[PDB]
Amino acid sequence: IVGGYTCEENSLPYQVSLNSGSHFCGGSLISEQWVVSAAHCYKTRIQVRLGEHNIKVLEGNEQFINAAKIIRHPKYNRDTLDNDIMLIKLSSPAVINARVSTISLPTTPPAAGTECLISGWGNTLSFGADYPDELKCLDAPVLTQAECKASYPGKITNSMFCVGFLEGGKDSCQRDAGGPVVCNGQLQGVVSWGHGCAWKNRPGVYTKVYNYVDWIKDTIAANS
Ligand SMILES: [Ca+2]
Repeated sequence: IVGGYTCEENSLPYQVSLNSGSHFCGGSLISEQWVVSAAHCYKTRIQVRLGEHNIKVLEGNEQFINAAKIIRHPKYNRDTLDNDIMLIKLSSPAVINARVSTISLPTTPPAAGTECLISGWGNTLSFGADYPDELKCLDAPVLTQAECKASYPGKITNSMFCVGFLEGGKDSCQRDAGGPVVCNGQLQGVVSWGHGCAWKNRPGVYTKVYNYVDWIKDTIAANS
C-alpha cells in the first residue's frame, strides 16, 4: 500500500497473510473455515496467518493454520486476470475473537464514489521498494466504470472494478494482492491488479466479489 497509514493494531481482524516461507499475498476471512483471496496467489501449499499486525514478530494473537483446500475460480484466466478469485478452506476452524473475525459478503455491488478500505503488507513506495512489518491501510473511493475502462482500454472485464485516484499518490502495490477492499462493512473487492503503485492513471483493479457470491456459497457447501 502506497500513500496509506499503519492500521490500528488488529482493527482489521478479517485480514490474513498468506505464507509459503514468507508473506506473499493477502486474503480475507469470510467464515470460521474459509478465506477469500486472488487466484493468481495460488500455491499448492499455503499457511494462513490470522490475527497478525507485525508479520515479523509473534505478538501473541496470531493463529497459524494450514490450507486444507485451495480452489481457484474455474474460469480464472492467468493472462487477463479475468475471474481472479480463490477460496481457501482452513485445516481447522479459526477461533473468533477480537483479533480474528469475519467480514460479511456483499449484498449489492458498490456504487461509484463509495468510500472503501484497502489493506495489506505490500510495497509502500512508488519509487523503489519497502515492504512493511506492520499492516497498512488506505481509504479510497470506488471509481466509475468509465474511468476504470479508460485507464486500461480493452482490459476491464465484467469481473473487475477500480478503486483509487486517477491522479495517483495512493494505491495498492506488489504483495497486497489477494487482500480485502471493504466498503460499508462488506467485502466488495479482492486486490487483483496491484502493480499500479500510485502512478497517475494506473489505479488498482479489484475482483467484484458480489459477482461470485453464488460460487462462493456453492463451493463452501460442496466442500463441507
Ligand atoms: Ca505477528
